[PDB]
Amino acid sequence: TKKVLIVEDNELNMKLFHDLLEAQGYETLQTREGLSALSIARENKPDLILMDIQLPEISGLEVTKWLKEDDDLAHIPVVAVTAFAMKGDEERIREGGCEAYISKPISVVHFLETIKRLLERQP
Repeated sequence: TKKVLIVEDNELNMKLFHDLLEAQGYETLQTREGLSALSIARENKPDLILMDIQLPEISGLEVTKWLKEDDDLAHIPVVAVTAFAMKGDEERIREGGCEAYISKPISVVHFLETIKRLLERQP
């Protein structure tokens, strides 16, 4: 089954993301920290990574940079979850290597539409 790795420190947000993805038939891999996310990405090879940019210990953008600088993980689409989504933030996130972004408060339909598009489109 296709798997989504969720990197989120907030319990409530992690639960919302898990429930929404599970409902679409996807399996999930979960972690609260950036470094751990890299470990899971290499070992479990997720099909998509949902990364909260505002983690307590590190910027999600720095974790994304590590992901894109590793040719074993670079192909995995990264969807950013952020509290700041002004035009300027949108551009910084794109430059950072994120394939898409979800702003807070989360629009569930946009979230699902985005993840389904990236997970199911044929290469």
